[PDB]
Amino acid sequence: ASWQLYVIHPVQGSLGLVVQLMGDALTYNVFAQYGNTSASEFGKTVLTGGATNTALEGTKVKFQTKVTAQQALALTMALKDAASMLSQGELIGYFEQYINLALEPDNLSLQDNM
Amino acid sequence: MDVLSKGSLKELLAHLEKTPLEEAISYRIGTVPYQNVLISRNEYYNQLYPDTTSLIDGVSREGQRNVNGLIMSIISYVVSGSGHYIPNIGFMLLRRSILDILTKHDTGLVTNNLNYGIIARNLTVSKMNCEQRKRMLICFKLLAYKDGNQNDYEIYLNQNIPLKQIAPNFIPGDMRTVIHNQDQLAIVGIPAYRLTQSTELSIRDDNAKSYKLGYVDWYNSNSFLRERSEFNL
Amino acid sequence: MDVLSKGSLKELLAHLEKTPLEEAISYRIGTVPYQNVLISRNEYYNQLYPDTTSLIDGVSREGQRNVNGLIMSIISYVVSGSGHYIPNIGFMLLRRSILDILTKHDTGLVTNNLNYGIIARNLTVSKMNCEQRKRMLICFKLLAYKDGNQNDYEIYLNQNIPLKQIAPNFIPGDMRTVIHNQDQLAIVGIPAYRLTQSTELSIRDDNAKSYKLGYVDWYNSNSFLRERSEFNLIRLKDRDTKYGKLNGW
Amino acid sequence: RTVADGTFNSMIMPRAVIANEREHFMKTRIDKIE
Amino acid sequence: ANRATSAFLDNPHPVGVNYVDEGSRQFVAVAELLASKLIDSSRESDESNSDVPFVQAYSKFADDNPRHLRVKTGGKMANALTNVIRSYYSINAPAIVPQVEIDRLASKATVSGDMYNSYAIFNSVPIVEVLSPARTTVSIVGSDRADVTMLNTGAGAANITFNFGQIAETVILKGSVPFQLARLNQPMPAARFTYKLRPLDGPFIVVLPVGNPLVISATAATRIQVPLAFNKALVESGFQTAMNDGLFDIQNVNYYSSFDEFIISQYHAQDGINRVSTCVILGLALQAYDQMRRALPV
Amino acid sequence: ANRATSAFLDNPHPVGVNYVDEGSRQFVAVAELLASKLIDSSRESDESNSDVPFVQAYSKFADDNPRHLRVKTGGKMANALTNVIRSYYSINAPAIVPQVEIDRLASKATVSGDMYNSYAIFNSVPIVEVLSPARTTVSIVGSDRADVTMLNTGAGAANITFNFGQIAETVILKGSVPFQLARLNQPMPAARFTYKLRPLDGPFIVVLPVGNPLVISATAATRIQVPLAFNKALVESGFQTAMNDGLFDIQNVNYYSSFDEFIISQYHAQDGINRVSTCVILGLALQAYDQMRRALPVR
Amino acid sequence: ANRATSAFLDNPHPVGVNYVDEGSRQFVAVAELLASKLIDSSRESDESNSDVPFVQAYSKFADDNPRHLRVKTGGKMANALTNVIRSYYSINAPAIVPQVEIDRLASKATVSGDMYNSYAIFNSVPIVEVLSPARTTVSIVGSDRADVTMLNTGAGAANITFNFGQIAETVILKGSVPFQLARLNQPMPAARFTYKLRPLDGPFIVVLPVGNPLVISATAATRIQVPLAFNKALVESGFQTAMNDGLFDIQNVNYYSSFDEFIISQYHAQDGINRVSTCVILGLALQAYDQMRRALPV
Amino acid sequence: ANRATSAFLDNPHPVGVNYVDEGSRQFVAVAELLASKLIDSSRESDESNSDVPFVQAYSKFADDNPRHLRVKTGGKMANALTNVIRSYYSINAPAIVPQVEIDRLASKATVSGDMYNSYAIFNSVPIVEVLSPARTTVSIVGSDRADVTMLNTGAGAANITFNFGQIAETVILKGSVPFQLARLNQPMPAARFTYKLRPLDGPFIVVLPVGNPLVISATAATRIQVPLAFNKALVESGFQTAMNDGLFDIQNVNYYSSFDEFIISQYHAQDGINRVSTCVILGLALQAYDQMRRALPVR
Repeated sequence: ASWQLYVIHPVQGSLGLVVQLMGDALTYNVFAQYGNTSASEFGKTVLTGGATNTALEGTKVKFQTKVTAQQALALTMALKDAASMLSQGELIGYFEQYINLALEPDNLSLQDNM
Repeated sequence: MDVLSKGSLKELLAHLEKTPLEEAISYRIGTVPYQNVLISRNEYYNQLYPDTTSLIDGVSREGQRNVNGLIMSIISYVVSGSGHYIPNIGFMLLRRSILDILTKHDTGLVTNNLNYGIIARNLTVSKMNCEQRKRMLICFKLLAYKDGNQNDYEIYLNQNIPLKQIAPNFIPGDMRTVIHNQDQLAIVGIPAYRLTQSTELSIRDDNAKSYKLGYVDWYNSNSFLRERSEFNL
Repeated sequence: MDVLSKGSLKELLAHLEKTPLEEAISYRIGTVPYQNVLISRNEYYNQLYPDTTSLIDGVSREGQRNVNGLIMSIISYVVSGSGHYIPNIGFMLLRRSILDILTKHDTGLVTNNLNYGIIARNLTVSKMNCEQRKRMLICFKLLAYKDGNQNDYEIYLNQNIPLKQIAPNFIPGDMRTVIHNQDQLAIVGIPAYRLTQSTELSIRDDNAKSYKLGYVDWYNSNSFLRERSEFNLIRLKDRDTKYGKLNGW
Repeated sequence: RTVADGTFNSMIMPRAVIANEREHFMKTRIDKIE
Repeated sequence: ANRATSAFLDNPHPVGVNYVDEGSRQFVAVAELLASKLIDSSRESDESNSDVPFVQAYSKFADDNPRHLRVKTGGKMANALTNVIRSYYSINAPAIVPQVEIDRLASKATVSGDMYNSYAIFNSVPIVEVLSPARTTVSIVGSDRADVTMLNTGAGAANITFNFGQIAETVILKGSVPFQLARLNQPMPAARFTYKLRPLDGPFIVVLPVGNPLVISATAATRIQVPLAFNKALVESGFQTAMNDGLFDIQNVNYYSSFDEFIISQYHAQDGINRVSTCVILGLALQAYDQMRRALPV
Repeated sequence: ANRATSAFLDNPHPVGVNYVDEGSRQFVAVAELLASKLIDSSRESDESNSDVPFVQAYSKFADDNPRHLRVKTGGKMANALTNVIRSYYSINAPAIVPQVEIDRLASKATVSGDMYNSYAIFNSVPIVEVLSPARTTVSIVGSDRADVTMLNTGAGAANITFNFGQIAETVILKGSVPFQLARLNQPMPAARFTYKLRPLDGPFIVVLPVGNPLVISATAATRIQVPLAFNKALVESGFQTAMNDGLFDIQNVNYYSSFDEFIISQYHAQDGINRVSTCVILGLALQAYDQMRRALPVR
Repeated sequence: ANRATSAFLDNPHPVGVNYVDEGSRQFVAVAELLASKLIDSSRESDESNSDVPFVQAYSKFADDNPRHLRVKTGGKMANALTNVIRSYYSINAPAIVPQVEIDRLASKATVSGDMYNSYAIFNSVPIVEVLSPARTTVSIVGSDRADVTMLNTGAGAANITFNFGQIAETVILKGSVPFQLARLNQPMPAARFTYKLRPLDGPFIVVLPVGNPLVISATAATRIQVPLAFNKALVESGFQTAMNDGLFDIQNVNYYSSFDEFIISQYHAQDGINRVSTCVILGLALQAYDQMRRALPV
Repeated sequence: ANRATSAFLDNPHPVGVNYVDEGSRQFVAVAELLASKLIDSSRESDESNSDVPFVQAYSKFADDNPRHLRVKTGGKMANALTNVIRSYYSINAPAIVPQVEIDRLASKATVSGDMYNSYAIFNSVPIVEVLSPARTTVSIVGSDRADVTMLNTGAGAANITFNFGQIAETVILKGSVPFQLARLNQPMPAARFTYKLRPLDGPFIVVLPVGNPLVISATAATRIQVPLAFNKALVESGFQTAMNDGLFDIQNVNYYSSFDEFIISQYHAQDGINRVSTCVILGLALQAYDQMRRALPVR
């Protein structure tokens, strides 16, 4: 079973993004980066795209985002529409490349929707 | 129960010709394999009995959507009696016979990239008995000769010496080899009277025991119930 | 076993007349009476089963060498079937019958200092059943009549309400009272219920069931005397008679 | 959760950096640049 | 250091040692069997609009036909059943019923007086001791559901030791707020609402933070071997009937709210395995008393 | 603001998704029917001092004749029933009973596996959340009867919000002293001891005066569809028996004091309607378990 | 700190998963029964001065008459018994015996094949861990009798922790000189020579005074369910015979001095109750191997 | 001087003084004979696939017909044997078996109560005391084979006195290195690896040179009169079984690893000739116990 969770805290921004992919079902939630108490690292959710579980247990890999929150959200919305018509490797490979390398997806149709 | 009853290579090949791929695929959602679990065996122990789940158990399990998952589902049906949950394969593919999938190119399936070592490890070949292993090697030879991978099958057998001793003596595409084959492949047969209605410790042994005990009842009553639904189709 | 089978006052006193004191005394060492012990009852529990040993168990125990131990051994024989270990009493006392010890001054035993309350407590009267308490009260009355302590016996009954209700009614000097008495004193007998070859938890209950099961075997054994079929073969001296009188009664 | 394919699991597999010529060329260049 | 204990576990009085052999056990079984038919006869009377089913059941139970003149009492069986109940409760109660009468009554119906065929689950929560440090208050209240209220007024967190005995099988602890519990010489886990414990594991330490009071609710399950005819609903009703009817008014005895509390208290006493067998037979006797008295009130 | 919730409502673990088809439901119903025969035959065997009634029932139940050398544990029917019970409790428990064995054991008796013929009433009171101001302390204790202890130390009277789950039909509140309770944006009535509430109407507000504490005792009644053979007394006994034998000892699962707490907690989670159907089938399975173990005892 | 563990408890290799079903269990029981008759028939032949009793026994076991010019090997039954012994030891063994061959050999005699009719006592002592502080040396020698030698070099007395596992039933500790031992969180008793312990009662602390070394001799008893035909003397002989014949010579396996050490080591492995059932069937097969090979040496 | 003694020889607790007459000795022999029939019948039942041989032997042993749903424990005979075993071990154990029960069970089979027909060899090594000088260290470990480790730190050679008692027949001494041993007031012989000794010869002196430690391995053999039915393997198995079941858990008693240690320890105590008679009956009783439980097991 393959499941994956991404928590993006953009330093150059006021909003954060949580992306969860369980199999071929993609869900996201945009959260505020202000007003957070010490208990939780996430503020109130401003935009919702499903239900995301941040209490998932597993290996944690730390990375620094190379795109803004708006750019990450744009690809996430496009990936949600193409979740059924894309493989999990394509769904992941396109997301990781854009977040970590600022590399735009090779799929021209997916690139246009973003 | 029908597939496990075949005891000869020519009976097994005949059964696969008449059996659609639908019978090798389960519609039950099942559980994820390779999980360390505690099961209850109260006939023997008061405490829970450790065991690990596997694809070659008699119970349906969740399967992958790739071609590897479909081949594993076919082999599990042959060696264990039940398939796996692979949803929405396709009406055209599910109507084709199991032998058509393994030995014919008209199906539209590509199996050249299959690694026989990986498939064996996923099916827990170390836990399979001699009859189960011989059935699995039959499916590998049929897939190898379809793809032109006869050399790879032989090289794979050289690496695994214990599998080489029990390799079936038949060449696909030659009718003489099938006629004169003298292999015994019957997992389930009419039980020796010594068999009792008792549980077994392992998951595999108990499920195999369940098929053995219910074969006599299935043999007597399957024909009428099959015909009661088959007629006026 | 034979003493426990007697069910009427006439049979009990008749048996005591023909039974010497040596049957009451046991020559096995036994164990000390009052101890908290763990016994094995595998039919019911895996762990050891706690219990307390007592003098009214069916197994011999060690007894005090005083006169108190001798009387306490007699009563335990009557109510439990076995006595205690009091050796070197002497030939003169041991050859006398149990009734002679309890009722006659010519034996040479002095028992007027005995306290019925202390004897009852040492015998665990609380653990006794109805038949066992009736049998012990018979022993007390015979001792009281021997020592001229009839008034003390009545006061002891007044203090103990349950003992007064079940106190047998007979004058220890008149045979007419014994014949009229209809109290049932049997401890073992032919069982109307279902009796199985199963163990009991406590020492007293388990030992009692052994006598009950042994009596059934004794009843069908060749040693048992069947009055209905072999009355003519019995000797005349010990043959059953309607006009049966204890000596001096 | 839908059924899981094997696409993601093949990506995270380790690679033979010595046997592969392209991978060896790349690490020699970075070591030189550093 | 203060010590708190359950109120119902204190000083169990000794139970009777009479009427616990095979012959007496079948007497209680016969009474339970025949009292059940006494209740069932009332339903049969309604269907046929006749009193002849009740007459048949009463005659077997009481060895005499019922009379319109007098109140139905149950006869010799009722008198014997009442007296054995008294003897079971306390050792001081007299054993007044003769063996011969028990012998005759046990022969009425065919039964096996085996009290170890089945098991029953008793829900009393045994808390032998709760050890608390100074400047902390601990209050234990309840038997079926034990609520332990703990307040610490000290500077720092206090450790509370819980001792649930060795007889109970499962104890579930639920807190008003999440708390930390672990066994002796074990690391303390994250705060959690519900703990499942086995009393044989050992004493348990609970961290009591300074601030609002923490309340822990305890539920327990204990398995005790009982005869197949045991019915906890009828045994509990019989316990209340016997207490109200003055069958337990003896000197130097303890009183309990339910048969659940009574059987667990004697179990946890010293050499308590002896008392469990006697208390089980008393429960079956109370089951017969409940049915017999409901059919024939006095 | 402070939030208080019932302990047993916190994080209901997912239940199994296997053995819920029509054939599996028939197997559970057959096991309950055959277990009832087994417990009755043991009573007849004990009374008559004969093994004939027990041998007939055990052979029907286990498809095997009792033997003195072996041990009587219920046979293959017992093995399947115990393993299916674990599957219902958690999704982490595996499914290891083949469908051939389920179909074979369901043919022993002819019954209808309908779990919605009748209804049953469950008494667990759900308190989803209680919201209190800064200067008030609120404590929730109990599941069958919830006692909520509230103390106000602030200068002014405090408004405390009570949220009962939308599932429960009726909630009855009784206070140690008379108190005022009213729906949101509704006038406060005069203080009285008892209130009857329907949780679907909305959140409730309780006015706490400054001074002595007020304790509120809550009782609830919920109707859940169950088969006609359902017996709450037998189901509760089976639930505790399964826990003591270690059947529910699975990783990452929650534990409950009674079956009433289990069914109500699973109802109040998301996808609760789907979860309750599995719990009801588990209730019937536990009823069959309890009757089987009492008939065949292990010390 | 230092940790000491028994040599035979380290790294139990995985055991085979084949020939453990009901049909294969009967075959092992059949081989044991027929092998015993071979030994008895040879004794009868020697006494009676006739080879007729031996010919019948060999024909039943080997399906062929003995011949003077053909080596007596035991036939196909001997080959099948040898191969299953190899499979039981390790999962890497070939396990090539067909099911048709096993079934036909189980029809030669009627036996239940039940491996839980009786029990056997195993004497290997399992010291999972001995935890010692600094300036102390601890050595563990032996399996059937474990000798633990401890030296205290430091200034004061040291506490040493003993872990005997949770499987062994009882453990007896004997010392060269009187010593103090107690459970965790328990007061130490007066020094005495002999201690009887229950391994399930937590770790045990031993007080080590400064001075001469203290040696503790440990003996343990464990009960494992075995078939009624189990004989420890014959199993031990077969285990030694199988090693010398090379039946256990497979890659990535561990070797033990006796079948006592083999079964206990597999028991203490993680999920070791799975392996204990297979080890018992292996022991029965070795019992058949010893009798058959002694009657028909090769 | 320093004194070292064997651990198992220290403080033998008194043995019981009950059930040692001819009637009780007959009961133990009868139980052993009937237990052997019980274990053989169970083997015959397995080979014949019929319970008739086992039911046939259980009826003689337990005086009851086996019934299903009731645990087979051995009947009243098992109750008597188990409790009599406890009394033999310690004098603090109660005597709770009536004489009527012993006489009835002793009549089941015809057999002699003779406990002195044959003999057996016991291998426990009695080292009553080892006396050593100031600058030497002596350690004794083991019972079946006793290793005595001696280290000399003084300037010159030291003399160690060995006392093996008066009961053992022969003692064989083997050393890690050649050593000199002689009796009291006897010239020392040449260094030798092995010595065969008679314990009645007297105290033995060993010369311990300065240097590497010297280890002496001791093996002993003694003859004790036992009945012909005695089997050492069966007695030892029963001793461990009785320990596991807890029959030997009595107050103020000493625990031994083997029956060989137990019988030798009681032999070397005062009035050991009387103690050893009771121990022999206990060994036969343990042989009956071992065969009874192996025929009727409990999980």
